[PDB]
Amino acid sequence: MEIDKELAPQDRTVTVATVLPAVPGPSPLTIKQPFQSEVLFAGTKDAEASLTIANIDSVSTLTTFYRHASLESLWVTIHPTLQAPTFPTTVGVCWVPAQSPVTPAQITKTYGGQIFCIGGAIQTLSPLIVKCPLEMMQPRVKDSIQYLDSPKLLISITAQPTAPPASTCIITVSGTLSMHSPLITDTST
Amino acid sequence: MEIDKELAPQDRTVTVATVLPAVPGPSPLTIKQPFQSEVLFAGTKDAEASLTIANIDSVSTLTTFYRHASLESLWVTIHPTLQAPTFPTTVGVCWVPAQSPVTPAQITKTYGGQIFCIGGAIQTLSPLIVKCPLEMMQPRVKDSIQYLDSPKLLISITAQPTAPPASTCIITVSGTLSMHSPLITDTST
Amino acid sequence: QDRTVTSPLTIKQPFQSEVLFAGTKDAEASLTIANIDSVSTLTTFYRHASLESLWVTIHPTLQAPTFPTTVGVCWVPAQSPVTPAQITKTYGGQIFCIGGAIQTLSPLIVKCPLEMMQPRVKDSIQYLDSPKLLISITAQPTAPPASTCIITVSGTLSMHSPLITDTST
Amino acid sequence: QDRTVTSPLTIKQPFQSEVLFAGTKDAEASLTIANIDSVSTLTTFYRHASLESLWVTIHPTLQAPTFPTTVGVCWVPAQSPVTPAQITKTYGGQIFCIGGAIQTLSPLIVKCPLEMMQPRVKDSIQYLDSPKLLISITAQPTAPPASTCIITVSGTLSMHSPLITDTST
Amino acid sequence: QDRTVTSPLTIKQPFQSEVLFAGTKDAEASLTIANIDSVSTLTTFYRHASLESLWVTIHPTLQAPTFPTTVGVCWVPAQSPVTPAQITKTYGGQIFCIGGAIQTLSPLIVKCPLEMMQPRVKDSIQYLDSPKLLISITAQPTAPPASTCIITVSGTLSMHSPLITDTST
Amino acid sequence: MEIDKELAPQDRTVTVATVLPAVPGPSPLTIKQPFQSEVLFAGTKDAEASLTIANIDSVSTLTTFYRHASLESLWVTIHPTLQAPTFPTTVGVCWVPAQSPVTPAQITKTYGGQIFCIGGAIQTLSPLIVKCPLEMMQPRVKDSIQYLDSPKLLISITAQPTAPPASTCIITVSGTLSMHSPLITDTST
Repeated sequence: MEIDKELAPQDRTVTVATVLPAVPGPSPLTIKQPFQSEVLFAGTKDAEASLTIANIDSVSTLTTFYRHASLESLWVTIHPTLQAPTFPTTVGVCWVPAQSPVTPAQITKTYGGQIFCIGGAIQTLSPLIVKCPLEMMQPRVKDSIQYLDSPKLLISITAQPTAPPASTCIITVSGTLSMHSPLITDTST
Repeated sequence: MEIDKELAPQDRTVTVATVLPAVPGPSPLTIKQPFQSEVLFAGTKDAEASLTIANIDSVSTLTTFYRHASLESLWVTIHPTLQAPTFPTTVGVCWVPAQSPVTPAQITKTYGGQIFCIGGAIQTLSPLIVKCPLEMMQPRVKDSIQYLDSPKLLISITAQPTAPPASTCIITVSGTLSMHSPLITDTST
Repeated sequence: QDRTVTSPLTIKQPFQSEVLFAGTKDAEASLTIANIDSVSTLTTFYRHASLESLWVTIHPTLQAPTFPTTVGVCWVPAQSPVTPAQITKTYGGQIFCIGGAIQTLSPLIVKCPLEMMQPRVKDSIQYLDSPKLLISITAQPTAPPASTCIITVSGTLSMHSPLITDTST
Repeated sequence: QDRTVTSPLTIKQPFQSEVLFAGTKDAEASLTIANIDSVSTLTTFYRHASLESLWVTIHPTLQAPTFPTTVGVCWVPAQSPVTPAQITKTYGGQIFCIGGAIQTLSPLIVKCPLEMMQPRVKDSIQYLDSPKLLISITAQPTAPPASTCIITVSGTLSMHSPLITDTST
Repeated sequence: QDRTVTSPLTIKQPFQSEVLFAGTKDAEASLTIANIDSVSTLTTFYRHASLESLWVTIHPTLQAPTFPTTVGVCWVPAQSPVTPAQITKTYGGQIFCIGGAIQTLSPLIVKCPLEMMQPRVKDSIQYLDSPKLLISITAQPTAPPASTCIITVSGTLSMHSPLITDTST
Repeated sequence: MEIDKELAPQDRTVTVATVLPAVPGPSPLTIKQPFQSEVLFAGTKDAEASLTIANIDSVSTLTTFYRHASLESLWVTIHPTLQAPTFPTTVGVCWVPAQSPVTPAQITKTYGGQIFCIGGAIQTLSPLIVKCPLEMMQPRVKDSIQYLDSPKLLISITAQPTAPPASTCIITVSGTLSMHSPLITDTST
């Protein structure tokens, strides 16, 4: 009984982030909200992607009525589709604090930066999963101020020269949120 | 000796569900009924499916003679057929409360939802299994009231561009019901 | 009349309501005693109501003797697929010959197996397995002047927790 | 209705099935309730099934009054040599006059003496002394329009141990 | 059905035997159930036989409705001077109107007061106070096609101590 | 050091069988006899198979001189031949009590029912083994009476559209018997 997911863990390093602590007072309640959003749909045309988890519409939508929200768990998944087999394609993944000057074309020049060969060869199909190291990141996704070391995702796709009819893989980002403190706004809608 | 069945477990989250409390009286007789019913037969044409485990034949018929039925174990499984090798196929799966407004066309936008690449000689063919987290669903598949958190199954299937002669895999749902309190009905058939 | 096992101040209100007048024309009837006049008006001032006793009865009448009439009843959980055209196929099955001509006798009774279906006829939620009655009259081929019998439903309700409605009328 | 002495999760399913429609033509019937529709479909998903209660009933109907009809029943161990043409010769013997014309009344019942025959209607082995019913209709010399009565078999089953069959339909 | 007080392996065999077929001609019958077919054949292989239960029954039939028929029964100690022409004069007295026309219903039963007469129907000695039945049919003045009813005797025997006879047939 | 056999265990459920116990007396001696019989030789033409282990000639032949015999261990094996590689084929297996109304075309509609893709893709070659659950069956293969819940095997083969030159796999049934009590018959032969 083996698990259908496959892991390619990103190299780590000790890096604490500055974070504002709530004013002395009565602890407020708190819920947690899970989420999975689409990031990319590559395979056909060479394309890169560099998004800041802090602003994914999914997150945007959930934290809507709370003034405080942090990232419990976060991570990217690469799901090879029915094209991945016939169209091996290169994929680059790298979690970097939104406050880092790197671009997707520098994945392999950045410490964590990884390169994958989604599809083609033997065993090149189980969905990949790269857990974002909030340990190194700045998990504060919504606060009293706007932080900078917030989690940012990088992606680089090197499509086949003779492109596949359709996308070879779907790239989603998932995680769980932990938010609290109501934002006294208009709830009319 | 390894097991010919690989499982891809859906990520969960703490989510309770209320449920009609036991009516005053003495414990009642009860039975458990296992079951497996075909939900899909694809690989040949793009097609999605969104059925409520609460109403699938095997269940639909087993509960017919009781006023109450609860799911002991429940899970969906994909069996690649002899076409699976020649025709890699994308299959998406997601368990959500029958009360979730989610459509299979948006599985990858729903927390749990996952998508697999069943097929392609370049890799494994063991039956994939996605056990429905009843911890999250509303296990009461049949009762005195009409709960709505009841388990619902989402499937999405993108077939090969140049479809295979026949289906590349059979998608079935298995489980065990715990029923009791006979429902007066016509047993003629 | 069969078998098969498996703090708030409350009151008990007995009742009987005419459910069907027949014998003059073949006819099926599938009513859920959970909504019959009496019950309706009785539970009107409460939020919780359950059946203590429940049963159907057919009062043979004057015509009964001059016009034999087949009549069937069958108690069933409102959440059940059975239809009147199939009573003797059901467990609560039961058929009669009301006014088996020159017959006479008190009205036939048919205790509803409540220990076999949600007897809460009124609550905070909407139940399904509530008691539902199935009638099946098949009048004489040559219709009678009036009805050969009166089918009524009698029972007792256990209610409590006042419902803040208008008590005008 | 007579006398003469001598761990696995189970459920209880009640039932009633029309065994015979008669009154229009003399006829004998010798069925083994161990195989009647209801029972058949009910035990379908188990490997062990036994009878909790069992009895036959005759529902006099509309014609009953206009066409007296002799009808006989007799419960007997399926592994018994008796035939319908000889009911009153048997202990379970019992005869009626269904629709004794202008009669009427609920249907006649005849409890089967289960404590007198293997009530296991389904098992790992094939039993013989299982319950078998004997019917014996002798219609009016001048046939009636329709049947004078409906003979049904009602009972409760005690089952358990799922049988791995197809639950498609 | 009345009142008035005052080691060896055994088995119990139940039974029913047709004692009389009538309704077509006035007739008296005075048989001692101690010697009826069933009993006869049953006690055949024992030396000691006693009655556990015993009673007479009349199965109204098809003709019953078209031909009312007076019929009388009376259980009496075989060693008793009473005759059928005098049943209502006896304590076990009992009369009916089998096929009281347009009547119908199960067969009439008449429990024999065994705690009132030697129930040993077979023994080492010849008893006298054994159970004896008295029947008294008085058919319609205008005879019916067939018999209006069947009079049978049912009971249970308690036997023991094998009788060394031929078990060929 | 991995084992060349591969296992695909059939879903179980609690189901006891009625079984006659020997009359009070002196326990008799008992031997055990192993056995492997051919069941099917598919791959070339679509074909099904539904046999009752209780009457396999192999069993028939062994229990020949004993009036009592039960199934110690029982199971099916699918051995892909030199054709399995080039001719992926579908196989359905399901153990069901001889007293169950199911047919091989209903494998996937029966609780245990499994579907395999013998050959073609990667790792689709090690011999499969489906152990019959005597736990659920009626192990009594030869007794004082004839039982019904005896073990029965179901098989369904979906051969390649363009059939292989020869069979793609050999299907055998194996097990060990446990018998005792001599059947006083004529041993002339």
